Amino acid sequence: AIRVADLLQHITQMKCAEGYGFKEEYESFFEGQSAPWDSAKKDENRMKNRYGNIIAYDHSRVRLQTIEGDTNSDYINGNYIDGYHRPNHYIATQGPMQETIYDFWRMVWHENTASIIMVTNLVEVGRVKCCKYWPDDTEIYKDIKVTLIETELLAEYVIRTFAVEKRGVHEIREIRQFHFTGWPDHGVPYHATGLLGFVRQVKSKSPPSAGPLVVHCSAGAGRTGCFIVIDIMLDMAEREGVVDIYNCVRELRSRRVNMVQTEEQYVFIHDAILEACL
Repeated sequence: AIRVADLLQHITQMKCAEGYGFKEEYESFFEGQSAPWDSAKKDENRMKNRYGNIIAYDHSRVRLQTIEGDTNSDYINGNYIDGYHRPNHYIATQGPMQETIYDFWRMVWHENTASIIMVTNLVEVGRVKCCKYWPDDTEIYKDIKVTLIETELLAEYVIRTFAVEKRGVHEIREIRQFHFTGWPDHGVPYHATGLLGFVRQVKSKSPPSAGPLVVHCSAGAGRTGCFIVIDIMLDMAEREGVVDIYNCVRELRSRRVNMVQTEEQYVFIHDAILEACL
């Protein structure tokens, strides 16, 4: 643990010798499958996984209500992750695929999620990273109707507000998608400033009474892990004057494969929390 006051010295020493401290620390994490994922690797679930190597662990996967007469329809490539002092405060997932747009929305509904965090652009370096799973006006995904109700554009992100409805349920829920568009085509942001501003918008706007925050990038590990770690750590820093980033990542990794996918992402988390604390 690092007192937020020794944070700069800590980060600085870790950067010495081209970041030997960080390089070695990051290498201490376990890369790859560290737990069973029998359901994720089922052939019948193969088309629900974006990246075959970034799939959902059994012990923490988010289960779906089996769609009547459909075995295996209880799977979504997503995992629960604890918040500062809130169990299962987040769901780390992959960017929906056309085949999984419905599974995504029904999960959002069933989990009573109010905020969707998207930290990837639709196409990067020529590659499609996530399908457009939301409508520009309105769209009915089987029994879930989604209506775009507002769009707010800011420097490095856009906030899309939706009026979401389920058939036969006399209710209209406001669900906001916080789309961070400021993450570079390569590497990590040059200034953590924008993502920090994005985090506070999510924290401030998110109803303390709703279900877990659904976070996703493309695979649902790197930038998803960055947002989540930064979010939890600001909570700890606030309530304790201490940050424990290493153990936070280690813990997220027990929940889902390779959270915080690169060492550069790992160092960025430190820069962001340091800036926030300064």
